[PDB]
Amino acid sequence: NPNKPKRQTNQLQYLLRVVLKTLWKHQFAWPFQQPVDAVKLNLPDYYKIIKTPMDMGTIKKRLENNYYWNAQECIQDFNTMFTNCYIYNKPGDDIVLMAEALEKLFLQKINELPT
Amino acid sequence: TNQLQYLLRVVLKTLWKHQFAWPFQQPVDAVKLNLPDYYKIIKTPMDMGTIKKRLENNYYWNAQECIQDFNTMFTNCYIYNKPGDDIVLMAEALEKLFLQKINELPT
Amino acid sequence: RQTNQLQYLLRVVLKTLWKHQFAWPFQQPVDAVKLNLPDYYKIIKTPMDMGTIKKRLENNYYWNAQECIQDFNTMFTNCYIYNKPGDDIVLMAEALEKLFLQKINELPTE
Ligand SMILES: Cc1cc(F)cc(C)c1Oc1ccc(C(C)(C)O)cc1-c1cn(C)c(=O)cc1NCC(=O)NC1CC1
Ligand SMILES: Cc1cc(F)cc(C)c1Oc1ccc(C(C)(C)O)cc1-c1cn(C)c(=O)cc1NCC(=O)NC1CC1
Ligand SMILES: Cc1cc(F)cc(C)c1Oc1ccc(C(C)(C)O)cc1-c1cn(C)c(=O)cc1NCC(=O)NC1CC1
Repeated sequence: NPNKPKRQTNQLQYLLRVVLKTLWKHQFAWPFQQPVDAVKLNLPDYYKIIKTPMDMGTIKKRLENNYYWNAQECIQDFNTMFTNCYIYNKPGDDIVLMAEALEKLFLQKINELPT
Repeated sequence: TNQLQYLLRVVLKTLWKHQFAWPFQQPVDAVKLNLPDYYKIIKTPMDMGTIKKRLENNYYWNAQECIQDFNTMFTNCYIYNKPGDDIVLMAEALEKLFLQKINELPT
Repeated sequence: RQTNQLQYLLRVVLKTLWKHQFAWPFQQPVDAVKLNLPDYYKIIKTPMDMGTIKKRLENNYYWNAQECIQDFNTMFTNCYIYNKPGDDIVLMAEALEKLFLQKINELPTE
């Protein structure tokens, strides 16, 4: 059989080196690279309305510091980042269209994930 | 479950969160605490801050190397301090818990 | 993800080279602002140092051990590209590279 097996690439590595690295470069990334700072924008309600916060900053730390059990867990944190943003903001805001753009892209990049 | 993941996410998270963790979350600062002989007596100092950093930054060859570091932390404390001491009773509690958690180590 | 090979590069190879007398110029980027080298970041299109390599091993950057080896090579060749041969600094890299090549020969498989 001259057909050799398709290359075995790790999923979480791909998440760091490919998925995250793409989202991070993108022009709309900056509001998601650190946590939402609810002091410095006047919003003392943020932390009551958002159960469990999330950002690419934290996802990056986690990929770099052996946090994630499996690639499923890392994806959860991405979804949670977006869904946090859609809840706490009023649809058709600017933050929401930026998040919708990063999500469209996210789902492209996830679809080409290895196995 | 890779054993080193279990040590980071379960063993250390449990211990780090405990009442008595704080004296163990960073190196014993012999200068601040004004203990000149500490580094002479304790040849291999150790603490949860350093073990955490090691788990996060791929230092350990395997789980047993990481378990020895926890044991070093506890015994270092039993060597340097006198029994009965507050610091010792705390380390004793953490050891008890550390051992319960190590009994559910996957293989 | 972290193969026993990458483990060897962190614990044995990098640790050995970091401790050597000649390491210090390769422990962080060449600060070309400080040294008044405007041509450096123009002649060296892919800078490397052991600082960056240490970071990358600690933070699961590498696809595999061989990508890390590539970084070490680039570090040494960057040095040989920018600097006149015979300079103090080149002889230092050569010393470290000789030592690298020794340690890399005992690299385990899988
Ligand atoms: C406030 C704001 C004005 C803009 F023009 C564009 C953005 C993205 C804005 O949102 C942020 C700007 C800065 C920051 C910092 C860097 C401080 O964390 C965060 C946000 C912001 C980010 N995320 C993820 C959100 O879900 C919501 C955010 N702010 C919404 C906000 O404060 N809205 C107030 C007008 C009502
Ligand atoms: C000094 C002390 C007084 C107390 F009332 C309780 C504790 C735990 C104490 O121990 C420590 C307090 C702070 C620190 C800091 C955080 C600065 O590194 C360390 C210790 C301490 C911790 N561990 C693990 C030790 O083995 C020994 C420590 N020092 C005890 C000490 O100085 N003992 C001599 C004064 C008798
Ligand atoms: C300039 C110099 C003089 C010496 F006596 C020894 C060394 C290693 C020297 O090189 C460096 C000294 C410091 C630094 C710092 C730490 C600031 O980034 C870098 C270098 C240096 C390092 N590496 C890896 C190089 O390839 C080249 C470096 N300097 C080249 C240099 O500045 N040459 C000047 C004559 C042009």
